Amino acid sequence: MKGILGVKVGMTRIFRDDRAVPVTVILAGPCPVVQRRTPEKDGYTAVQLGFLPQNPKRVNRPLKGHFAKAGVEPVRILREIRDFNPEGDTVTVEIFKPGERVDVTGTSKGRGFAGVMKRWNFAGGPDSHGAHKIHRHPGSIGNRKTPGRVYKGKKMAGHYGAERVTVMNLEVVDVIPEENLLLVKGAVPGPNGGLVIVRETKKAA
Amino acid sequence: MIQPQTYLEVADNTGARKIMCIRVLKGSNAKYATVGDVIVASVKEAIPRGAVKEGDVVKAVVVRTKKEIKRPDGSAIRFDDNAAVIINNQLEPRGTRVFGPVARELREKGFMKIVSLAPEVL
Amino acid sequence: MNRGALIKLVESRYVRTDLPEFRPGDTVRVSYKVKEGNRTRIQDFEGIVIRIRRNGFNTTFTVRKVSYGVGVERIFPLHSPLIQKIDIVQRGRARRAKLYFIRNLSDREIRRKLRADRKRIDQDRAAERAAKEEAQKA
Amino acid sequence: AKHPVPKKKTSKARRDARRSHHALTPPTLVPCPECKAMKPPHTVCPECGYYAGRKVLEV
Amino acid sequence: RHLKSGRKLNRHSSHRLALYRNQAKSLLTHGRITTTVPKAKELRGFVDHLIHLAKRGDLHARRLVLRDLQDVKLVRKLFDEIAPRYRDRQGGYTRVLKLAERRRGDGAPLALVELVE
RNA sequence: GGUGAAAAGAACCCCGGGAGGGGAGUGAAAUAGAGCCUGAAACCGUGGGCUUACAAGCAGUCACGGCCCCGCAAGGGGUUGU
RNA sequence: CAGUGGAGGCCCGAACCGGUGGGGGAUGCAAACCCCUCGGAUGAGCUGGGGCUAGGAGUGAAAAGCUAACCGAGCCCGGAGA
RNA sequence: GUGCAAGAGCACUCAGGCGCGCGGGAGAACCCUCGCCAAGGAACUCUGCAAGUUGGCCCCGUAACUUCGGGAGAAGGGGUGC
RNA sequence: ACCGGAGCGCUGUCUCGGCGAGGGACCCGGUGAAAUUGAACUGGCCGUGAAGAUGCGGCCUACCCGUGGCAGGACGAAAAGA
RNA sequence: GGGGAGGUUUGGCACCUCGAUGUCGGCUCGUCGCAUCCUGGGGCUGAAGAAGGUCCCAAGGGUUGGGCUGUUCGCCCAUUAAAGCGGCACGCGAGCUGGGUUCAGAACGUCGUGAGACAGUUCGGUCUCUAUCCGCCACGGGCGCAGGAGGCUUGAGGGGGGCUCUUCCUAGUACGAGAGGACCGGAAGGGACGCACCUCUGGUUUCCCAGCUGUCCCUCCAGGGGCAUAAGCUGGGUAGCCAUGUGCGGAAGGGAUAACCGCUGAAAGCAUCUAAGCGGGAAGCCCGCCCCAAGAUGAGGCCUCCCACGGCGUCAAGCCGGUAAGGACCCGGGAAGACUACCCGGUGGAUGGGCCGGGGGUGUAAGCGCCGCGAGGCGUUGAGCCGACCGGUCCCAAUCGUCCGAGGUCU
Repeated sequence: MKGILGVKVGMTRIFRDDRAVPVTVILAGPCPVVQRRTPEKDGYTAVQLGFLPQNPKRVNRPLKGHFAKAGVEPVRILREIRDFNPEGDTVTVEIFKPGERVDVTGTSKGRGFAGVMKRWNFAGGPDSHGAHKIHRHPGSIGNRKTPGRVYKGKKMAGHYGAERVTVMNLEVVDVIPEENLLLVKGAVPGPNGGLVIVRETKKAA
Repeated sequence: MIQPQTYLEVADNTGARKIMCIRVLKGSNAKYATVGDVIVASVKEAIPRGAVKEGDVVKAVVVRTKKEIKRPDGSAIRFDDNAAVIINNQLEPRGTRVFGPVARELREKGFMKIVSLAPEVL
Repeated sequence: MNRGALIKLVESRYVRTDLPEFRPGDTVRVSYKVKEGNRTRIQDFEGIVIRIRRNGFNTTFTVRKVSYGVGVERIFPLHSPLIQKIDIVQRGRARRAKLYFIRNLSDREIRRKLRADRKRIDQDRAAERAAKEEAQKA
Repeated sequence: AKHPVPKKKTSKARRDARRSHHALTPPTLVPCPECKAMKPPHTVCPECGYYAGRKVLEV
Repeated sequence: RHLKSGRKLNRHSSHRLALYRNQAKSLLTHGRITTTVPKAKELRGFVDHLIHLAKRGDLHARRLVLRDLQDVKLVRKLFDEIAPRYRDRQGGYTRVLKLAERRRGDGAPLALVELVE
């Protein structure tokens, strides 16, 4: 169970094999490995991973230029891969060879407060025959007198945007070290050029 | 997108010419069909001296539609209509007189009879 | 790393720079194909085209062609399965690019509305054996 | 005077709670270079001025 | 994800366009002009474009600009006085800056357009 | 309905467009200041003394606790943690 | 038959009447309003002015509708502090 | 005043008059009013309510029936610009 | 323009909804009501009770207050029950 | 012929409610119950196999689309592995529908000498914008966490998700007279559903481009402007938003078990699947997965980073003024957002705008020569313009600068 950090780019459909393949690309790039975490003084087995270098005056103080190996911080700071004990050096991309399937975590873009239809999903209805009053509306909620309450978590209108998701079982068919890219079955959550970690998938182990 | 309440025309000798879409054979919720798809049909328009009569209820398979389908290599294809072909309760093309371009999608499905006489296979 | 465009442009080892130039008017000849339980065919497809959707990487083109039965609209992914595809006589002088009005009335009006620019064929006659003159000059 | 109508009075303290998260809100001023007064930040003053200081034709 | 592109609003599209227009007009006559902050923003963009067109001298532009504007003598001063100076300038020929008080009556962030040369 | 015994019903400066005020000045009294005697309560403020940000309530009652203000003692009031 | 001629509780439809199917409005712009659409549309047509017919009475192409925004008997005042 | 079969219709505009006694930002869910819709075509619904197709003027052409008036703009189609 | 049944064409009624539009909604500034109102310090179950509880027990979830939003309940408001 | 249970039907009672408790069904939203319709499993079989009959356990998820009737009911059509029954005011009108119902009209049949009346029928007929409290779903502000700042975390507890069909191989082998027609494992597609995404597909774009109409006006020509929506009309349409489109999710495995199937074994010399012990065994329980999440008042863990006396508390906790790590104010903003917050950038800077290039959108313009008396046309030409967009550029807006910020409890 390994991993690599990444920023999103590309999406197409490259005519690999002979068939078409939706190609989501990610720049894993030079994503540091700066500090491990052992059982007794932590409680797991994880590592911290940086990203893109631009950091001078706006950062300073502890840096972890301390840590035990400096290297300065990225600008997109660092995250954490559990159950991963690397070899040492800042890990690039080739961690995953083409031909394997993987998991991937990243923030979903923001759609904010939405209408229940475009949220969970309800129905609405009466566009004509009925009334114009309750178009994009939830209609009802709870039962009459008993419970006489509104169910805990009974799906309701509200936020559906600035969240985060992990997708499983995507397939990478390329990886270019020459500029640090990763070419996978297109399903990439989030917008073009943001936060996204890759980790090994799960099937039977 | 093929759904019930849809007028289809036949492209063969049959004994008919225009049929109405009734249900689909797929999973009991698959209210959608397309190329190489199994359809139940209520006949609505036929040619007098024929076999299948005006109002018959038989089965069918789609060859041609107004919503093209994508072939996995990314190259789609559309025949401007809703043409199907009568099949029976035994998975068999009733008539013998195929009309116009069909789809090789059907070929992979198990309608080798079509593709055969079928003039412009695409 | 920034220019994501640049990324997808370095994805350009998948490029067809070996094809006839046409406009959203006519086109015609051949394509590629599959057909059978082992592929092995390149079914020729002509056509009078319709749409040009530009994209850089995969700028695809939808092709109208009426045959045996009736009209048929086959779009092609400008960049691999279509081996050589090569047209016939391009034509044009079209105003739009989208030719939807033909799906409506496809008949003599088609002929009644499309004339090839002769100029195109002039450069055709030129580049014909200006190529053997090119196969002579340096 | 429609469907929703205040079931029982709304208590003094409660009004002071709504108005607790209400309350006023301060402004903020900044020294003016080449001048001797205050201004809102990034702003020109008819007394002071930004660079060059345009207008300042006060009486 | 609404507004996930750009453009400031509040009027009729027509009414808007016409507004931006007049603003460019009254502007181009004078040069140093008070207005509200967002107005000022989309305005300085708009007009800056128009004046970069003015930097040229093609009848094409000239018309197109006055097609957006009105007065002939204004095209004259545009292509005889204004644009000639900002010949060597290649960007935000105008500059708009905020002012104290806030638009009395309802309080609004105010600002002022400039010739900037 | 009701300034005051009486108009003596406020000159002058001061901030302010004014409105309204701050002194002067009026007289027993201006906490009698002009729809002005006497000014209950609800009523909305202001300062200050006790208390409250792990908290289940007809809101108080009894006890015990601390904090503050009185009381010569002993007593007492204000408060609310339990 | 042709031409003439221009009849009509005639036909399509403004101003002018109405108020049908919906949407909105519902402490409204409003104690009936708007927007869409609708039916008459030279006739039993509509319209300004003057004038009269009224409470067990009038007026009624007839619902017990109108008679001063609430009509199975108006409104007011009086027996009546029934 | 200009144009459309014409006209007190309608779109622009003459003259004349006005911008409707709160605005400014944002550019949510929702709601009012309004536009585009793939592919399917009343499957929706109590009901094609609604909304849409149809749209003016010249030409072709019209069933059963009938009280010879109609039913008829029946329906179906063909033009129109310069 | 009256109540059924069918047909064709036609279309967001529908499958099944997806962008868009202005105007409200939402934030700054100016004015600023209403019905209702025993007092509140107003969470959930499981039982009780003049039979349907934050308020009674047993027994529950949780820092103090707020902005936008939905509508089960407060036997919700208007009606001294037609 | 006896005994019980359930509280859905149909009733007997008349206690909350006559200063109000809006009665049918359908739209929307469900949630739970199991005496389970389907999907697992097992026992029995008048069970060869196939498939079925029956009982026992098991709610995880699923329970389709239409015709007719206002009708839930039901009948029918096409199907499905399947088309489950029931509670919750026979769920849900401060959420809709008002079609049904028991207003005044009218009629109909009908009863009545009649006025009107009839679980007899039919036609029309006004659901009242602002949520105060509780609750639910989204978001902040105060305080907190018994030094002060940042950055990376741990998972208490909970939530979500858990489906499922056909096809081929084993083999037409086993069984079986045959017809039929298998377990066991394996392979390939399917549909429904959840998740996220513009790449392909397709709809979108409020002025991105074009063609046009009547017009008024700049300026007679061309040319150009507004009006026709709140784009006048249409042909098209980048991004960004999307579903039909697109890649994925169920899993595989672990642990304990039901019903039930078993092993060594007694009491009770035999027998037993049990009272001691061990094994198998379910879509079900716990996990493994996704997400929240230390207000897990218990406020945890990790990586660092800054630090005393400066004035009243001498000894006891405070208190007060600027500082250290820093934080914030204003700003340029954002695939972030009702506001707030969350993200980033502020001249040492590419944040918005302008600009240049790029893609892309649209489709040979304004004008110039050239033909037809003319509309128009050939060419100059894939031109011109050009909204979001991939970037390059300090040309202009992020000037200057303001204030909060440890003085480090005790045992």
